[PDB]
Amino acid sequence: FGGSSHAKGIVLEKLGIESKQPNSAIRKCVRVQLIKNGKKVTAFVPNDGCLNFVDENDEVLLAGFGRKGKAKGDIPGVRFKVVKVSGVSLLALWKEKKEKPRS
Amino acid sequence: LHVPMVDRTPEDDPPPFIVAVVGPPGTGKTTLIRSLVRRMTKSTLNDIQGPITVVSGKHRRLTFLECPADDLNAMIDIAKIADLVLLLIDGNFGFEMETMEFLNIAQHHGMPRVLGVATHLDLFKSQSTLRASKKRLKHRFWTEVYQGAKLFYLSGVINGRYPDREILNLSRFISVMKFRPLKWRNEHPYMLADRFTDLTHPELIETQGLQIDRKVAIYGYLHGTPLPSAPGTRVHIAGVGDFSVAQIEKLPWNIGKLIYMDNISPEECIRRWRGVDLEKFVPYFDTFEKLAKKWKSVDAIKERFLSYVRIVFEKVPMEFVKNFNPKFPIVMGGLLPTEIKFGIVKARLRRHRWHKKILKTNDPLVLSLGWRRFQTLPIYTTTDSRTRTRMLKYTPEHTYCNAAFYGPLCSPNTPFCGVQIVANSDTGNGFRIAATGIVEEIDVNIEIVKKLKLVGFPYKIFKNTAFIKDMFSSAMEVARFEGAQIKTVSGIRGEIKRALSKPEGHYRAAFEDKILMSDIVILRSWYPVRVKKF
Amino acid sequence: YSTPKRPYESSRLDAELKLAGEFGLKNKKEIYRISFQLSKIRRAARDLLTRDEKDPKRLFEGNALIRRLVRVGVLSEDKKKLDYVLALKVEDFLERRLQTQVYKLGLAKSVHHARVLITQRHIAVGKQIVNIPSFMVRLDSEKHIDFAPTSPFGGARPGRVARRNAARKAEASGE
RNA sequence: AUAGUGGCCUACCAUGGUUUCAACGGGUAACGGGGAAUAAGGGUUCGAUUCCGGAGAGGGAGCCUGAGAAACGGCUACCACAUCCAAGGAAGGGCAGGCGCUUACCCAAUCCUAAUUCAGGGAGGUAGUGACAAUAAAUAACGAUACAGGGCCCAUUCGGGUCUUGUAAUUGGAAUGAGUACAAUGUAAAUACCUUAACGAGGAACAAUUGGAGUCUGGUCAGCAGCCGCGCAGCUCCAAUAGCGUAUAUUAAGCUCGUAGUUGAACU
RNA sequence: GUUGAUCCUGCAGUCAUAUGCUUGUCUCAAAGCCAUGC
Repeated sequence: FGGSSHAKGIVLEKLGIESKQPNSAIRKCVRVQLIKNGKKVTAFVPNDGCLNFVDENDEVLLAGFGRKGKAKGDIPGVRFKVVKVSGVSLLALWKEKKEKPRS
Repeated sequence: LHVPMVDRTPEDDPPPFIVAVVGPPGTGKTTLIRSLVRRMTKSTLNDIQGPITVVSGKHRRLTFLECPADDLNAMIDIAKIADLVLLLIDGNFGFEMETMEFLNIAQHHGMPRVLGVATHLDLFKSQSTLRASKKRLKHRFWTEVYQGAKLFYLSGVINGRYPDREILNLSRFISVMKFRPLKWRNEHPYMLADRFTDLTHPELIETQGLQIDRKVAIYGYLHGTPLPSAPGTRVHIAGVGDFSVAQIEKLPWNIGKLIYMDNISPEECIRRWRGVDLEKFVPYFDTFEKLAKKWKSVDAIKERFLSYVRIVFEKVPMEFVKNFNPKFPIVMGGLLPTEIKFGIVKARLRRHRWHKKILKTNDPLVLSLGWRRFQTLPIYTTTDSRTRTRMLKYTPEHTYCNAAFYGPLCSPNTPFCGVQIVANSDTGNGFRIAATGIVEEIDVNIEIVKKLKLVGFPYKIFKNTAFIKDMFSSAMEVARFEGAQIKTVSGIRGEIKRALSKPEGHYRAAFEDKILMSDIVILRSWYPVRVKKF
Repeated sequence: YSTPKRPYESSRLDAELKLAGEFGLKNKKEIYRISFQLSKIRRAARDLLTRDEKDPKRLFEGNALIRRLVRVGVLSEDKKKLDYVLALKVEDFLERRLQTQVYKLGLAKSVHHARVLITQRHIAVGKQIVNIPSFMVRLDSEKHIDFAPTSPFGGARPGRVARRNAARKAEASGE
């Protein structure tokens, strides 16, 4: 980050990150270019999948992980996590409490 | 960023602004339309000829549209082309499970600016408790569905309705706040019809019959990317079908001309303009004496180094003449290359919120793709290992499928809305929303696999010297699969040795352990069934 | 009010619920605000222990502060020497609550049953019906705490559920 | 000259008038004070002030009424300056208001005016607007019986100490207001507020939550032998409570001379 | 006056910025663009 708390960005593509628990189920990562700086930053989406929701080529809101850097575990060196696509807050789309906009 | 850029520049006062009034059939929508146009034209015009051209000055002319709440098609057709949603509500909606599902359609196909209008909350409410109920609606909608919209509250002053400052607030929000761009709408030419004339090439036995379609001249204004560029292009008529246009009319020494004049040979283009085939790639040159003697000196390249439309149709057939009516609004689309084709399409789905069912693969589903509404059988499949090894029987809350079906193909991966159809007297909405998703990719000639199961139940097993007690009855089957590899759901594979002339289930096979006594010993990979075409 | 200095600390956290167990509260907010008023008095209590003997500040702002503690019904009059004021503790303001004084005076058979009897338009102390459990009785109002003229357990109406029980007998058994 | 004494203005004559416990010149971004709150009087805020004084009503010169105007919320003319045109001519002064960070009713009181014991007042008074905050407390209280116990704590241990326990609508009467509604008080005519008969519970109830762990239960996955393996759905427990998180920041363990400069005996 | 071993013990605060979820009752929260009117 540049010191602030968040950064809004654009999906370019969808990667592949797997897991060992419960078995080999895909945990994924996404590729987001920064709008304001142009640096290209990876991120992780903590849930059961939810790669299905977002899309290629849409507007996300990146957020910190809360460890002063310091990636969590066996996902390799990923430092940031995703909160809002299209302004409607993925967790609310996760339960069922919202339906996503057109784009 | 450029898709919004192509839209705004030709748009000016004769291209109108799209406004729909959507709501329940019982409430006075028509009264709000009359009192709304009472502000625009001077003070007294309270007669509805909708849709009609509302000349609101030289700054911004508009056109207003209402549709009844029982029509299943045009409720969808109005949702994707709108620029302002004006919803009229009653004092009796909010957990009505069958009347307010169109909210999700406007949610998914593109939401413009929306409005809540409260009118019957005065004949029903009489006390201070209406203030908490209005704020309760503000907790529900529209402040929760979009942050940045205004919930309006108006008096119940039904016919006899006010001209005063409250529709100056309504015409304040209409007059000031403009539209946000819709992505896949502005990449298409699309036009609303305004006037509608029927030209029959006057009376003859080849003018009326069972099969006769006549020359329909239709009239309106343009929206989106420009449609008049060329005659004979394609078009879609909603509810009726896809057609081409016959003839479109529009009402808002030079080599570059001689090349397009095809009565002239190209040597006469070169001949007139001054003074043989692409199967030879290497271009033409002259002789080595001419290029050599001509290019002895190299000085010659020394600087070379450092609006309104009148649209003609030959359509539509005679049976739609008997479906003539007051103009319940009709919209024209425009189909693109790689979407006039047919093909099998692969699309990501999930289950829909405020929906109360499950979806088997055999019940057909009504799908809205862009401008086209089509009934198609939604066969589902899943992978479980980044490769497919099964399909499913109905899409659950548990998993969320990869749906595949056959119809028109749509390359640009559009969002994808799926309505379960009901009749005109089942719920209170003309459809009810089954599922929603997105076109993931286009893929013709794909083949689903469903792995069935030949069954053998174990009882007393060892590793090398392995029988199954109860699995078969034919010997030649095992004679054919003796060159194969068998299994068990536990995951320790086997390989059948020999049938041993016992077609009783008992025969010798192989396992790379001894399969346990609470297992199920089976065989895999069955017939890859076809796709239902419709 | 004021939050305490440490939010989670073992010997104090369990000391919360043994106050919530006897008195029957619902929020430590209703514990902390009580200590907050006991905080402000006690700072003032140490101020008049520094100054001179028979200071009129120690007289007028001392003894009236002492008598007000006798007036609220907390300082017993035998300890009226301004040296028990430091020896005050938390439960004595909790003891003077309107909820707990009901149970002490028979009539409630619980501290939780009396909580329900406060908020149901029952027991008054003067001629004013009290329905806030923290009414802080002033020790001149103890033997006026009694069931209301209305609201049965006090008579002259049996009430909407007793009248409905009377209503059921007349319609099926009688007519 | 004016309503009026008067260098206020004009001609003559004289060369004068102020000032060292201080004339004049000059800074205080506070347009000025009396005043209103916290109450050291020092200070903060307002002085755009509750009372008044200076400025300006598109910019100009002239002119008026009234005892009281220098009237612009009076007039003529000049100058920039735009609106209509039947093409002769006629006309207003470039203004407010709002966003960018939806405004109504009434003179019943006070006082003022009145063609004045009538009524009026862009004087005056009465409703719209609400998690940055914050305020009280409801979501249940008390009885009863038959089945039944390997129930709980400490050392994650090896093991030890203390057994007063719950599952069943078994089941019964209590008690209430959230809300539904005449009446009256209020009365700018008047709205709300202070009151109120009439209703109103055995859990589908009259529908709290955001969290957190958990060596728990389930499903067809590298990759394969001489034999044996590996990696969404069932609940349980813990937390504050109409409040609870998340991200960023934040608090606690080379030699010597010599200037500015600094410091330095005693004593009638 | 000078060499070793054994035993005991020890090695969170923020009104401070944005954002997410739910709240039955009560009280208190420009020198840009124009809706409009002369």
